[PDB]
Amino acid sequence: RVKKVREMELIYARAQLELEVSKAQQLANVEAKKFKEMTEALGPGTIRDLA
Amino acid sequence: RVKKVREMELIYARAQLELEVSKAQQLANVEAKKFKEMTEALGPGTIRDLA
Amino acid sequence: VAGPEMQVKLLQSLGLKSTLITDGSSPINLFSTA
Amino acid sequence: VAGPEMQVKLLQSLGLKSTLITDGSSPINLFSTA
Repeated sequence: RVKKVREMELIYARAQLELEVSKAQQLANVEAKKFKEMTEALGPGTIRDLA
Repeated sequence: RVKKVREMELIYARAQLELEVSKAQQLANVEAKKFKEMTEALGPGTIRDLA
Repeated sequence: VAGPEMQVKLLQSLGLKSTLITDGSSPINLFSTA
Repeated sequence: VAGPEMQVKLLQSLGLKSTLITDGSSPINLFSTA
């Protein structure tokens, strides 16, 4: 019993692992992309002089 | 009884270890990659002058 | 060496109070974002 | 040796108180992130 279920919930959280990664990866990608678009959109110095 | 059950929860804890690792590793990679993108997106010293 | 130490000056015074104050301002953040 | 020691100066015063104050501012953280 336990050997069977143990491999079930196992294989599951494994496919559900790369899913989480997929999510947090693409979202961190679109965030860094969106942010790279923000920074660029106003001067590389303009951000420094507003600082 | 307890020898078999022992090796059970054991093979499980070791498999669910590289699961822990695989998750904790991949996410610490998306952070570093997203961070390397964030840093690079504004002057290697824009961070320094803002500081 | 973050304390010089511181110184300042002045003177013055016072009291009470102190001074410075401031606080406020604004910042940056807011501004940045805005 | 970071206590000079411290010283300062001044003157002054015061009271009460012291001085410084501051607190505040801004920071860085926030600034850083933003």
